[PDB]
Amino acid sequence: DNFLKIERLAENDLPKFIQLIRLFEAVFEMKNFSIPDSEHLQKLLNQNNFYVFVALLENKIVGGLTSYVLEQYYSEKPLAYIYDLAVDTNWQRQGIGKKLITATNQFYTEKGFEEVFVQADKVDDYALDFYRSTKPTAEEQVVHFYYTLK
Amino acid sequence: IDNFLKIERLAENDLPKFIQLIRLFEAVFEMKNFSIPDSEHLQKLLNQNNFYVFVALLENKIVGGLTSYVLEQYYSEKPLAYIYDLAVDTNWQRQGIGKKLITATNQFYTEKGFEEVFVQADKVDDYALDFYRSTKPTAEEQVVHFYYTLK
Ligand SMILES: CC(C)(COP(=O)(O)OP(=O)(O)OC[C@@H]1O[C@@H](n2cnc3c(N)ncnc32)[C@H](O)[C@H]1OP(=O)(O)O)[C@@H](O)C(=O)NCCC(=O)NCCS
Ligand SMILES: CC(C)(COP(=O)(O)OP(=O)(O)OC[C@H]1O[C@@H](n2cnc3c(N)ncnc32)[C@H](O)[C@@H]1OP(=O)(O)O)[C@@H](O)C(=O)NCCC(=O)NCCS
Ligand SMILES: [Cl-]
Ligand SMILES: [Mg+2]
Ligand SMILES: [Mg+2]
Ligand SMILES: [Mg+2]
Repeated sequence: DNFLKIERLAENDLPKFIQLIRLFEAVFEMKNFSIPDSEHLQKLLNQNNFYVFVALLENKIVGGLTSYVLEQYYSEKPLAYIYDLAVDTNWQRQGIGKKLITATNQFYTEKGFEEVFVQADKVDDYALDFYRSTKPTAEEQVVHFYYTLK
Repeated sequence: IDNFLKIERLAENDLPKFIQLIRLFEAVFEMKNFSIPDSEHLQKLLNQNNFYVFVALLENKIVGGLTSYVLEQYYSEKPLAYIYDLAVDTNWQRQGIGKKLITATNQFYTEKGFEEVFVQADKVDDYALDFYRSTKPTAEEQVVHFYYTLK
C-alpha cells in the first residue's frame, strides 16, 4: 500500500495525462481511437476548472480520474463533476479506485466545494457496485439525453 | 406569441437578465430560503468562457431560460455542452418556449463546432422526460447519479 501514490496532475504533467488517456482507451475498450494533438491536451490540462488525479506505482499510471469544476449561481461554493474513472484491469480490486475517490473529495473539500457528483450507466453493474461502496451521500435514477450535432 | 417571443444568449453586460433568470428558477423550482449569491460572484460566472445562458423573452420580460457548461474533451478536439437547468415560467409553459430554447442552444453549439449537447432529468419527473423526448434527442440512456455532500 505504501507503494501506491495518488497525484493531482499539474500543468506540466502532459506525459502523465496522456498515459491516463491511454489507460482509458484500453479499459473502456475504445476502438479506432485517434488521440487529440498534444497542443489540445496541454490547453485542457492548463485550464483552472479541470483536475486530473492519477494513481502511480513507481511512475507507472495504474488508474486515474478526470473532473470538471462547475461554478454555481445558486451558491458561491462550486460543484465538481467526476467525468471518467478507471483502473488498470491488472490492478483492479486493490482499493485504487476508492483511494482516487477519497483524494478527489478531499481536494474539493479543502477548496470549499459544495459537492462532488459522478455517474454510471444503469447497465454498468460493476461500476454501480463500486460507487455504492464509497459512502455516497445519495443516489438518484436519472435519464441522460444527448443531441449529436452536425 | 411566436412573433413576439425572442431567444437571447446572454453576454457579459447582461447581469440584470441573468438575475431575472435565477429568480425564475427560484420560482419554477419552488426553492425555499434561497439567498442569491452576491453580484460579484454572478458577474464572474457570467464572464467565464465555459458558461452560456439562453433566455426567452416576451418584450422585456424573461419567461424562461437555460444555463449550460462547456466541457472540453480529451477524446476529441470537439467540446461537449452540458445543459444544467431549463425552466419556463408556469404561466407560459406548454406554448413552445422550452422547445425554442433547446433549439437555439443546439444551433449555437453546432455553429461553435461542438460534438454533442446533453441534458438530464430525474427518472421520476415524467413531465420533464415527456418534454425532452419531444425535442427529438439523438438518444437517451438510463444513468445512476451519485453525489457526495462535502463538509
Ligand atoms: C418543459 C419546460 C422546461 C419548458 O418547456 P415548455 O415550454 O413547457 O414545453 P414546450 O411547450 O416547448 O413543448 C413541449 C411539450 O411538453 C410536453 N408536454 C405537453 N404537455 C405536457 C404536460 N402537461 N406535462 C408534461 N409535458 C407536457 C410535449 O410532449 C411537448 O410537445 P408535444 O405536443 O409535441 O408532445 C417546462 O414545462 C418547465 O419548466 N417545467 C418545470 C421545470 C422543469 O421540469 N425543467 C426541466 C428540468 S431542469
Ligand atoms: C471501479 C473501477 C473504476 C476502479 O475501482 P477498483 O480500484 O477496481 O475498486 P476498489 O478496489 O477500490 O473497490 C472498492 C469496492 O468496490 C466494490 N466492488 C464490488 N464489485 C466490484 C467490481 N466488480 N469491480 C470493482 N469494484 C467492486 C468492493 O466493495 C470494493 O471493496 P472490497 O474489495 O473490500 O469488497 C474499476 O473497476 C474500473 O476501472 N472498471 C472499468 C471502468 C469503469 O467502469 N469505470 C467507472 C465508469 S467511468
Ligand atoms: Cl501515447
Ligand atoms: Mg506532476
Ligand atoms: Mg466490500
Ligand atoms: Mg444582451
